[PDB]
Amino acid sequence: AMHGQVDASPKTWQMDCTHLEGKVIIVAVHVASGYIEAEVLPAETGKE
Amino acid sequence: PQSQGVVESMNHQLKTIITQIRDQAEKIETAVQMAVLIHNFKRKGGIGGYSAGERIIDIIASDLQTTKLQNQISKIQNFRVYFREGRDQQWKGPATLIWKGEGAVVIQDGQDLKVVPRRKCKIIK
Amino acid sequence: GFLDGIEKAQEEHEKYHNNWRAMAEDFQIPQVVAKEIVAQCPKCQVKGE
Amino acid sequence: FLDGIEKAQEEHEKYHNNWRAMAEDFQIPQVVAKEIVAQCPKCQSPKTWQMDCTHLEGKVIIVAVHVASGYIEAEVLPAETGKETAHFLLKLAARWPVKHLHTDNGDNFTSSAVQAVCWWAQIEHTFGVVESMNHQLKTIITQIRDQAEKIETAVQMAVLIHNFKRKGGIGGYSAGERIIDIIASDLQTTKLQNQISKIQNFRVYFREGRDQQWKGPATLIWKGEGAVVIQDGQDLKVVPRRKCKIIKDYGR
Amino acid sequence: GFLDGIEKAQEEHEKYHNNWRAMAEDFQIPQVVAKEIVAQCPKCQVK
Amino acid sequence: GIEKAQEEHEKYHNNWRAMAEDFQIPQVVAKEIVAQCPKCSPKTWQMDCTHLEGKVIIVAVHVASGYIEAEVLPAETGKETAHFLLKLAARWPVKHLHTDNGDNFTSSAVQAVCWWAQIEHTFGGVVESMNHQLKTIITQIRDQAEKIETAVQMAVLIHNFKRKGGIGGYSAGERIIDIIASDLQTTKLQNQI
Amino acid sequence: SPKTWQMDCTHLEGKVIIVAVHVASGYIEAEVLPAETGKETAHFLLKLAARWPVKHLHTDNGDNFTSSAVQAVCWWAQIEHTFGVVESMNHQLKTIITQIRDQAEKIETAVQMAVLIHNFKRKGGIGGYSAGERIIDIIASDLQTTKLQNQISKIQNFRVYFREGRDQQWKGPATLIWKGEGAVVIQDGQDLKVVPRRKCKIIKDYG
DNA sequence: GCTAAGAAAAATCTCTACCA
DNA sequence: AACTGGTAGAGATTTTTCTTAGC
DNA sequence: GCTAAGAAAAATCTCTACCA
DNA sequence: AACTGGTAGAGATTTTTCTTAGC
Ligand SMILES: [Zn+2]
Ligand SMILES: [Zn+2]
Ligand SMILES: [Zn+2]
Ligand SMILES: [Zn+2]
Repeated sequence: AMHGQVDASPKTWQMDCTHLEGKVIIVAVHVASGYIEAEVLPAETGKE
Repeated sequence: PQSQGVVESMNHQLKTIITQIRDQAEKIETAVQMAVLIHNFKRKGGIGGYSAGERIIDIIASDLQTTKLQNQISKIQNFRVYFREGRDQQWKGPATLIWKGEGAVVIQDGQDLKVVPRRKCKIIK
Repeated sequence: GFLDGIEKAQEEHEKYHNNWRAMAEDFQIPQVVAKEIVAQCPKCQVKGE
Repeated sequence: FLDGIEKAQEEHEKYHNNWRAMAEDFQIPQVVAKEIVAQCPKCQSPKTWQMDCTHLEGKVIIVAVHVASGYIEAEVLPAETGKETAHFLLKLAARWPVKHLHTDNGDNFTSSAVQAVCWWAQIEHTFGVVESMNHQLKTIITQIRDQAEKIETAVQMAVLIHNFKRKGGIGGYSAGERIIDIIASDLQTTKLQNQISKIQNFRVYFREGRDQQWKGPATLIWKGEGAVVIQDGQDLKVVPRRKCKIIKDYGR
Repeated sequence: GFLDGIEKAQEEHEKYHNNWRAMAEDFQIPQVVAKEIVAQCPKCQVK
Repeated sequence: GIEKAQEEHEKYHNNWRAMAEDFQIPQVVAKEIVAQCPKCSPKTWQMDCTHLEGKVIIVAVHVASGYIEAEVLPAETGKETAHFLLKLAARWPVKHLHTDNGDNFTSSAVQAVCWWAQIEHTFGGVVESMNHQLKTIITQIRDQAEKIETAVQMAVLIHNFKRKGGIGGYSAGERIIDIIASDLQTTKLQNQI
Repeated sequence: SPKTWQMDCTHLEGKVIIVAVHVASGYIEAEVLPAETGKETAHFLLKLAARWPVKHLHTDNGDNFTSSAVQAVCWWAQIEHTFGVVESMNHQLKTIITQIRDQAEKIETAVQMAVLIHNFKRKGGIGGYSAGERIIDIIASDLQTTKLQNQISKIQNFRVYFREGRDQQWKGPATLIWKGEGAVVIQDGQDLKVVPRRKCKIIKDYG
């Protein structure tokens, strides 16, 4: 029953991919401020 | 999934905004980019009352300015400090004095910062 | 005054769906008017208590 | 305090400084320094972008350049129709604050899609630096072409080398530090202007020394803890708080 | 909401020149917007 | 440090000055590193001339600090330009002169002064900003003096020591003094070690 | 004193030369005057004040040094003018003028070449420095002292939102003291502490 | 004979996953 | 117009109990 | 002229769903 | 041997601000 604390350096980004309406969205977030960039991929491969 | 909790929370926020402004676009890519714009510049509240863009601008500008300021301060310093710490009363070598405060001093030794009280240190010019 | 600010905040919430703090800081209207502008929207209001 | 204000007034009368230098040197708050600057009769863009389309190796590249610092965002289009130009403009308006767009008289720049994007994003579109930035970007593209398989990888790597590696100018900064510092200065100006209007919506009745009468309504400038700075008769002065009555002013 | 109340208060003060507490008790708007409506009139004065 | 500089130039192809500043390498090794690539200054002054109220104003700008030095010329001949360049070389150390393809700067007297002062004379978005800022200051303080010469010299003084702008918050004279002092200490320590 | 200048005048070949000397390093700026009136003297003083920082001036009780134009220029440039080395510098300047006279046609070319030779081509002293290196080093040291004393408070005017052990709420805006590579020293409620780099956000917080 | 430093042992408070 | 989250366990911090040195 | 009751308005604290 | 939950909103409770009656 304890929780950790993630990194909050001023040059750290986190990335993930999600699904919506059969499309593949990819989200990248700057952590220390909450800045969102997002795109739509045609597939979930490595080149995109 | 709790390790990268920030991007999952931002997935939830982006999906709620996409469901809010879905009826103003035809495709889903335009709605994604409009949800990014609405989240970035049209939502305030947080640490300093900023939005996201003002906060990232403030963070990077403050980082650059404080690096330049502390370089220009630390390039012309003096007043080395020999201090005594540890479980045994030993003496360590040359350390750099950073700030002289009423109660304690800040020393830098081996690229490590420490706070030492004024009873266990002596300054050599 | 801020009456044109109230009308422009109504159109800006009709387009962008801001929260109340963004309108109350951009258009310099008091917070009760911005909270009422947010409260009179059906596309909003998705939260428990 | 009052000596610092009078020294700042004489210094601005002589040399016509800015408000940041006087607020840092004479140790006065920034609202009083901006008041002294705004009262001068002789002392009276960070959000403009330029767009361009070019061709390279059978592809169509579109370049958007922030003018005040030299900041390049580029992309590769599949065709040269209006919808992909409107989509790139929407992405640029989603990432950076854009309020004035400068383009040429192309066909795909004059379309209903670009007009609807500029209407939804509230951007002033004006039909008429960029050639010099295109020359520099194409020389970098021809410099590191062999390290990439496709053309888009070389385009994005050239954008990275141009933004964060080539340093020049007066102080020797890159382009990203210049655009971040310029936008941060504009943000500081807007926040201070909001505070200035919110303080200046008041009125002060002040009472002079060795007199039991209240004088005329002087405008409040800065309300401190022990001192109060007022403007009266086109002159700034400091009156203590025990000889003042601060009332709301409905004078629209 | 009271946005239509603010519009009707602007019309009613443009015709009859009411005071701020009367419009705030009749049209049920807050007192700051009613005081601002009285403040914007060049002929009236909030008292 | 040398392997880091070689990897950095193989990746991004930096110039030798930025590599010598960021990786702390003497300049001859960085010069040879840049010269060995197949794909590939604190004493540089730029000169210009302009017109204002029928007079000819010559302006010399130090580039790496933004320092100004202006003078009123009675004519646009070559002898007065050579005399101003001689005074500029006699006041500040000049090693590289940048000019435009003009008529007065391409003269036998100016070339003789350049030979006697040992200056590399080269012909070719900073100087236009400096001239525009000098014009705005001249239009600001015009009514505090009678002739245009006193207005030009007071505009030079205000632009040099009374405009604390930019990122660092430094005037022009403090910047050029600190730059030449740091370059002198760098050359001294490199000649010693 | 790093900001004190002295002035004098002399005659050569029927002309009048005026020589101003930075005293603490021996820096000579000399010009040829077509007349001995106060207007061109105040113009030369204005050019000297526009090129180099002059904070204290010392002259003699001459006829052109006592002028309303000189008083106006000193008032406009905030110069403390006092009435009372330069003779030795004038002797050195005249000897260099007679040394390289045979290469100059006019007189002003020989005067400015003698100024260049005395400023940058006569390395002497103790450390083996010229005059330009001495004046640059002196002014740089004084400016470094004053800007250090201002930059300490200028770097202490920031705000830090930090995070402590086992608490998921960001604390209040403590004051920054020094930002290291992997540690940040903050002051919070007159208590100094050290937090890691991955638990802090540094804002200036305009508002 | 009496008191108190010190260490072990028991009582209490705060926080989390899983059940649908 | 009459409905609703709760249970048990792991550590951290405070409190009670027991043994023994010093005066 | 000055003080204080009283009500409105803004600032702060505690608690929950959803993202995987 | 070097890893980790966070974001935004709805009410409740405390604090500041503004108008006006009483002495
Ligand atoms: Zn809404
Ligand atoms: Zn002015
Ligand atoms: Zn009215
Ligand atoms: Zn190369």
